[PDB]
Amino acid sequence: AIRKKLVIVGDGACGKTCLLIVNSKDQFPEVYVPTVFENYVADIEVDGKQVELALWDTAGQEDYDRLRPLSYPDTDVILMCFSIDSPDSLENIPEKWTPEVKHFCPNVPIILVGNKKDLRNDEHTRRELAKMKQEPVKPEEGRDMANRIGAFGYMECSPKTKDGVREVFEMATRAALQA
Ligand SMILES: Nc1nc2c(ncn2[C@@H]2O[C@H](COP(=O)(O)OP(=O)(O)O)[C@@H](O)[C@H]2O)c(=O)[nH]1
Ligand SMILES: [Mg+2]
Repeated sequence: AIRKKLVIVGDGACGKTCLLIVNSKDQFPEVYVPTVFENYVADIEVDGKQVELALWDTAGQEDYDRLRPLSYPDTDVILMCFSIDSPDSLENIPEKWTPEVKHFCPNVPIILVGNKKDLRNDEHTRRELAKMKQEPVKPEEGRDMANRIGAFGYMECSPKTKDGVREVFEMATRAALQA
């Protein structure tokens, strides 16, 4: 079986840990974990061959900036996340996450992931953003950002509803196999 390492990065509260949990497990207890602290793998078949993906979670808050690069050695694919309910998290993609990953993971493919797709049409989300004259991220803004940062692709998903999640890991596997 082919062995590849995936790392997930992005602002806090954007759904990173949930994305890793929903694709790897059938049940998760009632506990909040900042990062997956157990060895989670994704077993994916692509083009008629079996790939095993080690999934490495990170903490996006600034207090962790100094220790986060311990997760980067020998990465084969990056999932770089923002949340569709947070325009601020999208702004941090070119400003923080892109230069950090390009430094520690040179030439490693990046999948830009717009998480929490279910909140784009959520009434409560729309009201909370609207009160500050904001709105959910539009798909065209994510495509534009993937062009700006040189990502391998842009995908949207919801760890909550599961929509789009399998496709994220399949494209990440395809990307990891190119090099
Ligand atoms: N509505 C919605 N909430 C989500 C989704 N994914 C995660 N969440 C919630 O967002 C919060 C943060 O998720 P988490 O995975 O801990 O984010 P992380 O800080 O990036 O690891 C939690 O309350 C999750 O239950 C989603 O697709 N839709
Ligand atoms: Mg987390």
